[PDB]
Amino acid sequence: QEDVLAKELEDVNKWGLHVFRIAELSGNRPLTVIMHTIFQERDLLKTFKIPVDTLITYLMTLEDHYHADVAYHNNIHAADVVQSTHVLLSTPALEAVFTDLEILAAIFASAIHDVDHPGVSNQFLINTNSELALMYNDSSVLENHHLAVGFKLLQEENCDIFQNLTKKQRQSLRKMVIDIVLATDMSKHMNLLADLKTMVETKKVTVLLLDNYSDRIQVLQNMVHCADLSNPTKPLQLYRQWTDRIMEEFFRQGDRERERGMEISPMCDKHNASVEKSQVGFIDYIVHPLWETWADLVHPDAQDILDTLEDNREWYQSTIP
Ligand SMILES: COc1ccc([C@H]2CNC(=O)C2)cc1OC1CCCC1
Ligand SMILES: [Mg+2]
Ligand SMILES: [Zn+2]
Repeated sequence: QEDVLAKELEDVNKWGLHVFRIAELSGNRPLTVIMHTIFQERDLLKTFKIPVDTLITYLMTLEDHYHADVAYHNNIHAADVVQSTHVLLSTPALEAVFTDLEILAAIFASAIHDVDHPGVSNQFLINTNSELALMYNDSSVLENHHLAVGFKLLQEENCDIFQNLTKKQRQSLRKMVIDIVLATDMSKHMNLLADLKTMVETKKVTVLLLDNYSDRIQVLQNMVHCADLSNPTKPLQLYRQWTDRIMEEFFRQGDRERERGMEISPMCDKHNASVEKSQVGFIDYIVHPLWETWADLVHPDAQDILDTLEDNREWYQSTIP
């Protein structure tokens, strides 16, 4: 079983990694093994003097805080976003662009980006006067929570993976991670995309030229947001599994709403839903506009990813008539 897991992990640098198989082969530890593999591949343990035992202790602890009974926003999704970010970071157009600390920040942010997710949306938490919404004043409720949990867990016994970073490095990484995870709030999508389009239009090359730090964090924010919204760009057998999972989570939220006498949110009514039309709409209005813009920034590095997205859109559309 360990040999079979080792075989699947050879594809860690490839779009379309069999992440569900890795989750099963690792004994429900996809986040831990994928993060460990990526840290080794990028030589991050040596660069930041991270003890291996500390890294594993932190990762297992973090993974434990993803909920086992939430269909989509679980440790498998975290592992997938981590691995997807890892691939985007290695795009030829961005070679030598980011510092080792910026790379560490992006991968760490991806790992913690949805930790302790309850399987319901920010709007649901707000509308139900939840403890989380009261704590966070209705603003990036989940995302603020994911960050607080991810950082707080570093303080557990033998969990501080940043113990050998300088004070300056820890301060910088903390700010970058906060800026990145907050950008995963799906209410910020339109502003994030508008800013990304402006960067494409004012692009300078010779490899992308991002001498300014404010431009670099903006690229990392969009990168992680792309990874978060990468399901429809993956091979169809993976994409369909992600669709099944998000719909299960949405339908469960709708059951909670219906039990409370609340109006059922869009796409959350199992008795009145069109999964296929909803995926086509999701791609057309959100995912394709985002990915076409990313592809333009790194042209032509992401062409195969965009082609797959387009093929998947056509497939889902073809099932409707
Ligand atoms: C695989 O699909 C999806 C994958 C990811 C998301 C993110 C944005 N909202 C979330 O809760 C997470 C939505 C999806 O589809 C939604 C729109 C159509 C139905 C669900
Ligand atoms: Mg999220
Ligand atoms: Zn996510």
